[PDB]
Amino acid sequence: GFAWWAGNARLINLSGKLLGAHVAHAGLIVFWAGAMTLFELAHFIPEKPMYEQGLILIPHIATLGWGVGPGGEVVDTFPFFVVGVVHLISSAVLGFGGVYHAIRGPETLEEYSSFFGYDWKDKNKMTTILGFHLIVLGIGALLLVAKAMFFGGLYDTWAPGGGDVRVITNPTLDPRVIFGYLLKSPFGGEGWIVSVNNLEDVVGGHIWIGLICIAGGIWHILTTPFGWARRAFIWSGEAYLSYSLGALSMMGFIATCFVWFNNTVYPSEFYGPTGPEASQAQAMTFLIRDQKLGANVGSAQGPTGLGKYLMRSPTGEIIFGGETMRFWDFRGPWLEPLRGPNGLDLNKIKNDIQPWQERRAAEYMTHAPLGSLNSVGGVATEINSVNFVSPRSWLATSHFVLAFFFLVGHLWHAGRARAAAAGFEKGIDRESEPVLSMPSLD
Amino acid sequence: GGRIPLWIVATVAGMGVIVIVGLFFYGAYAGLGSSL
Amino acid sequence: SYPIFTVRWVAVHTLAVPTIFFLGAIAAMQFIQR
Amino acid sequence: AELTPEVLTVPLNSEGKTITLTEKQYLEGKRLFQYACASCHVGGITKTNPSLDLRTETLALATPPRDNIEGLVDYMKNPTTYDGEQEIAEVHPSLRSADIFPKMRNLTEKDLVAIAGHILVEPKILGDKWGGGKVYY
Amino acid sequence: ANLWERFCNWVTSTDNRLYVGWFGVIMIPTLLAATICFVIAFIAAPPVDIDGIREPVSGSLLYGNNIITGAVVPSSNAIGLHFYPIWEAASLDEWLYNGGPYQLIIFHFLLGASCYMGRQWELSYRLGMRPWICVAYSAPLASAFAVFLIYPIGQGSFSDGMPLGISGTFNFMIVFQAEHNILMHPFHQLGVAGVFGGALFCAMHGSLVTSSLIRETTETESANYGYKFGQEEETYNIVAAHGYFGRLIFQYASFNNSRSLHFFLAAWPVVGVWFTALGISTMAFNLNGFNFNHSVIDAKGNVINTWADIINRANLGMEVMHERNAHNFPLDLA
Amino acid sequence: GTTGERPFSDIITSVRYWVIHSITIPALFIAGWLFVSTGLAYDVFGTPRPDSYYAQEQRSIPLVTDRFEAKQQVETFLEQLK
Amino acid sequence: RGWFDILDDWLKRDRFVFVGWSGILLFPCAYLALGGWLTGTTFVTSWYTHGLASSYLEGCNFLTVAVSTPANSMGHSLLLLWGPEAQGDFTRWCQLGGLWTFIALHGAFGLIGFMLRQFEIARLVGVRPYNAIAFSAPIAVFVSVFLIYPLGQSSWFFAPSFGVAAIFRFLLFFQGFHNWTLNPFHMMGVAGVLGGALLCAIHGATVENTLFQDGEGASTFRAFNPTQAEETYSMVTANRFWSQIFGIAFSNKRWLHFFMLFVPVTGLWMSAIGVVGLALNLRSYDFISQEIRAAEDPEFETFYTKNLLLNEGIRAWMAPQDQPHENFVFPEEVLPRGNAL
Ligand code: CLA
Ligand code: CLA
Ligand code: CLA
Ligand code: CLA
Ligand code: CLA
Ligand code: HEC
Ligand SMILES: CC1=C(/C=C/C(C)=C/C=C/C(C)=C/C=C/C=C(C)/C=C/C=C(C)/C=C/C2=C(C)CCCC2(C)C)C(C)(C)CCC1
Ligand SMILES: CC1=C(/C=C/C(C)=C/C=C/C(C)=C/C=C/C=C(C)/C=C/C=C(C)/C=C/C2=C(C)CCCC2(C)C)C(C)(C)CCC1
Ligand SMILES: CC1=C(/C=C/C(C)=C/C=C/C(C)=C/C=C/C=C(C)/C=C/C=C(C)/C=C/C2=C(C)CCCC2(C)C)C(C)(C)CCC1
Ligand code: OEY
Ligand SMILES: [Cl-]
Ligand SMILES: [Cl-]
Ligand SMILES: [Fe+2]
Repeated sequence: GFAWWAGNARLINLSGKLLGAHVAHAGLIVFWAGAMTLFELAHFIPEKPMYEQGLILIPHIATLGWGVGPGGEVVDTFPFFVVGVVHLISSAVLGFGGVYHAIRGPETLEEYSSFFGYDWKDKNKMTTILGFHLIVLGIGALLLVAKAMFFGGLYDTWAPGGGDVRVITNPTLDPRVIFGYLLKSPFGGEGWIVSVNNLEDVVGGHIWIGLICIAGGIWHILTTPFGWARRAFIWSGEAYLSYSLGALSMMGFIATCFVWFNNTVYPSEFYGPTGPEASQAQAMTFLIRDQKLGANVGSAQGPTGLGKYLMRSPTGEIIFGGETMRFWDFRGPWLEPLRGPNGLDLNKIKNDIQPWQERRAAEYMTHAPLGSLNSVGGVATEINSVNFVSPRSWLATSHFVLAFFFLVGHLWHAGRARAAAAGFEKGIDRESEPVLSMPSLD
Repeated sequence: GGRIPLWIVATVAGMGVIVIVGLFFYGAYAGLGSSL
Repeated sequence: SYPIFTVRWVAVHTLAVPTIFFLGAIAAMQFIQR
Repeated sequence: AELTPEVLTVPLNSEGKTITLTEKQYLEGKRLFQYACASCHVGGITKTNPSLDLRTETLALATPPRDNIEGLVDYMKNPTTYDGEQEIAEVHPSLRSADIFPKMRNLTEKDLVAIAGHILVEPKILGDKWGGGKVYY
Repeated sequence: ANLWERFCNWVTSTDNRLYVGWFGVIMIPTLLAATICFVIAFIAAPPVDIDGIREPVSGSLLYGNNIITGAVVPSSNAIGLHFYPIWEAASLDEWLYNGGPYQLIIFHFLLGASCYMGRQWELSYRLGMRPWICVAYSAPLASAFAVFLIYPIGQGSFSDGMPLGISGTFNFMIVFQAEHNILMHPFHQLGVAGVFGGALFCAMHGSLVTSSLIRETTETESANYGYKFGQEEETYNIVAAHGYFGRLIFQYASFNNSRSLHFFLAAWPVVGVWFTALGISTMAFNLNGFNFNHSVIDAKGNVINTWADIINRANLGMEVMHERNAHNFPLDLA
Repeated sequence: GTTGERPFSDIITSVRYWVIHSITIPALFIAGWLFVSTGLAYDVFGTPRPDSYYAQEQRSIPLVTDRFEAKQQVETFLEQLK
Repeated sequence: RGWFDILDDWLKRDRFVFVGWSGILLFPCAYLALGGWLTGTTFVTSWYTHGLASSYLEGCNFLTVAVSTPANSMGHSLLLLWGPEAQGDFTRWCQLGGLWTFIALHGAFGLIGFMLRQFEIARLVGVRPYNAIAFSAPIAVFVSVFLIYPLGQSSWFFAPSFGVAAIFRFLLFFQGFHNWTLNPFHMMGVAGVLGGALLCAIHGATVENTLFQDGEGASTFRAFNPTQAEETYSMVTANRFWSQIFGIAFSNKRWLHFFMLFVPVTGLWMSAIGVVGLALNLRSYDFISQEIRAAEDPEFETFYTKNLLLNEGIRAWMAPQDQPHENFVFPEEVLPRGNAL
């Protein structure tokens, strides 16, 4: 009894048609990933930084070690091509299967086969489908391990000499590190799982999650929900969808912070500098310039009485001054050579800054992730000229929006699934209004 | 009375706007008003 | 049996006719170079 | 007002010879300056060293004088400090340093003339705005 | 008859004058903490080095503020996004100087408010209602998250979250316009449309229902006494109201289905305020309003100003002056 | 529910409707187009062309500064272009 | 049954667009105001009055086009096409800003027409005239902002110009010069607009989630009949809910819907009064106690003093370009500026 605008709710109990819808929808996702990569490649110019070019897919591929060499220089675009083509081709197959099951295929599965057919209230069947996909997901995570250890490695922004592609031979297995991250605070200087800053920990966590997902898939194939879970949840398709909505929302919020703060699995070489990074780089830039003119940056008092170039953090570390004091938790490969045990080392600042570090600071400062909707780069008072919005702003903003609506989608479908399950989603029964049988409040 | 199906009139009005509006966005990057 | 020309008829064309004229004017404008 | 050959006539060197660009060259120059230079020099300032702008009066007091096509073309090959006392190709884009500034790899000699031409024209059009900063936006 | 089952039964009781519920078990303490700390800080808190530059701003009534100027001031820029609970300070003296109460108040409040939204789902379930009033409240909730949490996360500091005070609010707006050109952002424009239209349709609907009240009273009594709580008969004539509105505009621009009308009322401001919360939340990552600065130039290349450039002149005056002692380098990157 | 005018759904799906309007709608669009492309719109309304905001060596607004001589003032500026 | 009653008959016939006697005033004025604005933003410059481009023809987009106000030199001239300024020359009329007064005045009489239309239709249909009454708030706002405010000032030049960005500039002007956010009459306007939007959303949501089950389908919209006598949602359950969530709830549907009229209408009336004061520069600019202390005590800083520095920046940085008739020349050294920026 749904209206056209709620028309896909007509599929709830048509498993063969609902299968075609998912598989056709999976084809669109594969299609876009293929089309968009090729579109990016056709536009790519290798002499420009990726992040002056509106690229978000090519950086995800470079980061896996394909096509790049030392310092993120693109050496070979053919891998990019291959990824686009293969996705694009594969979408026709998913497309084919989706429209077949959606139009011609059996409308319902449970008569054609007892294996593929399902009933949402069959808690056992449901947890078996769950277990199958968990095993898939665990295999997925191990592919990333396989790449990193056996098939060429991964791009490492922290490698010596500019960063470079590196095979990971000692992935971190120590659970105290791996789950250590999951118990770090999400606040500044800690940053929960977003602070992961080396490929050993990245690959080791994927070994773990791969094992955990396979273990859990086998667990869920072999078992049925215990009574306490039986009585805690709503067991319906719309309830299950609302659970996944909640989870995707949470993941979207996390990915937003990952791309905004993390410069390890989003190398700044490809994505542009982070906000903190660019801000730190501005202080570095003027520290350098002023010191070449003879300024003693260690002993320069700023207008506030705090140091103009260098000051202390609240726990004592020597950090960049000005408003960037907020960003002193920033860590990046162009800066760390200057850190000593107490923070920035004044003797290395006076003696050991290298031209490449001058270059990289000047470059990141002039590529801060600020820009207008119409891609005028920089603060909102800048004149037109520079056509630039960071990949990072594009990826962070889009995913905050998506993550938000999915939380709204979670609330919508969770509340409805509860009400439908108890039988009052279509409204209040006039002849049995619960408030009219309750005593008055006063 | 009903000789033209309404959905077709709707589809073709539809692209009619998409074209005029897309021209107007193209024009934001060409010529007057493009900053160039 | 309906009438063609009505008050409604006039209200509509009093808006629709200048609209298309302005749209053509505004379309031409996109090809003006400085 | 319009983009006349008077405004498109800029000095070629210090000897006083001059050269008239075309509107094609100017727009080519503006495009290439945007591609290669505006990230630091938008509107004729220098975001990473505001004390040195691209005003013609400033280029003229540079050593080698830089207020002419030749001086600008040489600067893009072998940039020096304002007193000319040191070469700075390792921290400033140039053809000498196109290994480390990859946007300079595909610039031809004629691209340089246009970039240089745009820099010398633009203050004739904008006035104080070129190199003046936000005060003049 | 078990002790826990009896507790569960009071928690979830529909007879409590105010509904507690499981979300209420978190909401009650967190909002109490935030309320009590707010009231005391607003009255007596000493000045706070909001911008980390050892330049304390006085926010409370006893330090020379009035109701309009007072505020609980954001925590120091020197803290950035670090967690600063009381037990992380050497003393309350230090916590107060560095803005500790702002953090205490907003974290408890965002929690309690989030639980406020859950509580609306929960009671709706206990009373046999449909469930989506909480979805309407997610619009203001999202907006508070944006100015108290999201925007500081993207800018790297709670010192740039919104102050808890009337004038502090205006300071946040002016600084925001200078750095994000928020007026020229479509998501703010939609928020204005959701909020102007919200007020519009509030007045419209209130006037249309009020216009078609059925005569039930004399002129010496409030017409309001023509309605008795819980009467089954509607108290106005929707066909008369549609007959007026459809003629004021034209027939098909008027609702005669009360359900579609009231759903319209819910949707328009909710959706507009989602967008404007999303606008704040996306300008938190510096994807700013449209920039048409110097977009029109003449045949020679002279700049021809538009109203957008004038806006920019205003924006620059806001830029150059804000936090006038806090910037040592020429770009305010965050 | 109806006031006697012919329903729109019935008109815009009618063949006679589209017979007339497949001429009138393009005719109007072309006319609008030509108002601009011929330059007539500039002249009717007084709008400067890209070449005529300023005289060549000039960056002063020709701002109207008198109330009753304002008409003559604008013409004084327009003649400072010819 | 002479001509006048025959004409009344025709004006009041039930047709797709009711005309009425009010239509004679409303329809020409509304249409000319609408047409003047579309004409001006498509084709007409603001070069001679403001030194701005402002039409599609000139390279502007939907956000930057405007029908701008006349030059400050026009004072409050009515700028009649046949008046002494334009002297019947259409082209000069356009270049001097005549289209602005054209739109303002015709809009004003169109607004009158519309409110008379609400009166007329309500008398014919037999309902009470509360929608007309509510519309007094938009009228008050419009005359106070577009007519009274510039009439207290030096010229129409300082009225709002009809344009998206031009109105944005009007907002910022009022902050920098009038400190309008500090004005309790505006604050009451804010609480009325935001209070209305809240009432709007909370009332629609409530009804939609206390619906009675009156049909069998998942679309609850089909289960309403406009001639049914029964209320379509439970006021009793709605009241319980809000009583237990918020502590208090509406219990009287008549009060509730009158309250929805009251809140936004009152809020707008209040902001209009504030704007009448600003006509005279009667601002809520300062708190004297705050300034006495701050001048004497240079460690004393509030959000109040911080916002006035911002106002001072706005004034100095926008005045020369926004008020070109004043020929303000502010050398670099006099512009107020924090460190570095
Ligand atoms: C990803 C988007 C998506 C997907 C996959 C689906 C899928 C589906 N919908 Mg939903 N729907 C959607 C969006 C989507 N919908 C939207 C946006 C709306 C709002 C308008 C609706 C409204 C809606 C309604 C109202 C109903 C559905 C129904 C259905 C199902 C039956 C379709 C049918 O009988 O069509 C028949 C249509 C055709 C035969 C026309 C041609 C369609 C084909 C598939 C186009 C494919 C084109 C492609 C280029 C071909 C390449 C093939 C190549 C690879 C070989 C189907 C599984 C129906 C349902 O639930 O049935 C119980 C139903 O009643 N949908
Ligand atoms: C997850 C998605 C999904 C699911 C659950 C189903 C499920 C089903 N399909 Mg559909 N189908 C799918 C995708 C899917 N299919 C795709 C992608 C296509 C296009 C190729 C089709 C085309 C299709 C047709 C043409 C027909 C079905 C039919 C059926 C039924 C029986 C199939 C059978 O006996 O398997 C046989 C088992 C095998 C062939 C197992 C061998 C291993 C598989 C095929 C390879 C797996 C590789 C890997 C996991 C994925 C690809 C790698 C890639 C990442 C590069 C069953 C209900 C039939 C039906 O309903 O008849 C009435 C039928 O006629 N399907
Ligand atoms: C897609 C993933 C997925 C999904 C949907 C499920 C779903 C389910 N699992 Mg399975 N499970 C999975 C993966 C998954 N599982 C994996 C990978 C494993 C292997 C480790 C298991 C191991 C497992 C066991 C051992 C059991 C289940 C059980 C269940 C059922 C009850 C779950 C429950 O009450 O959670 C609700 C969870 C809680 C009430 C506890 C929350 C504890 C977390 C860590 C608190 C932290 C919250 C914090 C805000 C989030 C940040 C994380 C933090 C650590 C940093 C349900 C069907 C139960 C069942 O009935 O099985 C038959 C059961 O006993 N699962
Ligand atoms: C995994 C994602 C997912 C899935 C599978 C569903 C599935 C479903 N939803 Mg939920 N939903 C989701 C996410 C999801 N939802 C999110 C994120 C939200 C919050 C936004 C909602 C909010 C929501 C509501 C409010 C309702 C549903 C309903 C439903 C059912 C019918 C929906 C339908 O027919 O759509 C039909 C599709 C349309 C009408 C098309 C909508 C078009 C969108 C709004 C425009 C977006 C344009 C985009 C930004 C790009 C702009 C570019 C331009 C060129 C177009 C179906 C069970 C209905 C329900 O309860 O039924 C049980 C219902 O009333 N959904
Ligand atoms: C009801 C419709 C209506 C209303 C109220 C207005 C109102 C107005 N118009 Mg608009 N106008 C209208 C329709 C309307 N107009 C139409 C239909 C057109 C298109 C043709 C225009 C075109 C238009 C232009 C082009 C201009 C106006 C202007 C004005 C303003 C000045 C009018 C004035 O001075 O009148 C003076 C005249 C009267 C008040 C008429 C009074 C008649 C009395 C009662 C009888 C007098 C007897 C007579 C003189 C005897 C004749 C003698 C003979 C035998 C020798 C005013 C706001 C001006 C404006 O906006 O300023 C910028 C302007 O320039 N109007
Ligand atoms: C695109 C190829 C260009 C061109 C044509 C120029 N630059 Fe730069 N520039 C930068 C810095 C920090 C300085 C000061 C150098 C110093 O003296 O230490 C300069 C200087 C110049 C000049 C000289 C100006 C003068 O008044 O003498 C010129 C003519 C010049 N540049 C031209 C910084 C940058 C960049 C930062 C990454 C980038 C990119 C460019 N410049 C690019 C270009
Ligand atoms: C059911 C349904 C639906 C859905 C649908 C879908 C969603 C579908 C999908 C499907 C798909 C998803 C599709 C895909 C396709 C694809 C294709 C068909 C492919 C092709 C390819 C090609 C051909 C390629 C080629 C190439 C190469 C190889 C190289 C490079 C170049 C090129 C590119 C050329 C709808 C809603 C509509 C409606 C209702 C029903
Ligand atoms: C990969 C990687 C890694 C790792 C990771 C990991 C290992 C993960 C983990 C994760 C996990 C481990 C997670 C978990 C989560 C959980 C959750 C999320 C839960 C939740 C729950 C809930 C949701 C509940 C609810 C409820 C309640 C509370 C009551 C009753 C009812 C219910 C059930 C509803 C690292 C970082 C090292 C590095 C990089 C990469
Ligand atoms: C002033 C004047 C006058 C008058 C005039 C007029 C009356 C005018 C008219 C005019 C007009 C009457 C105009 C029109 C135009 C229109 C237009 C220009 C339109 C636009 C459109 C659009 C662009 C849209 C689009 C869209 C979108 C975007 C989305 C949705 C869909 C649509 C389609 C809606 C006279 C002569 C008396 C004299 C005096 C002066
Ligand atoms: O706008 Mn301007 O940018 Ca965001 O930081 Mn840099 O200055 Mn300061 O502390 Mn509050 O405020
Ligand atoms: Cl400030
Ligand atoms: Cl700084
Ligand atoms: Fe109502």
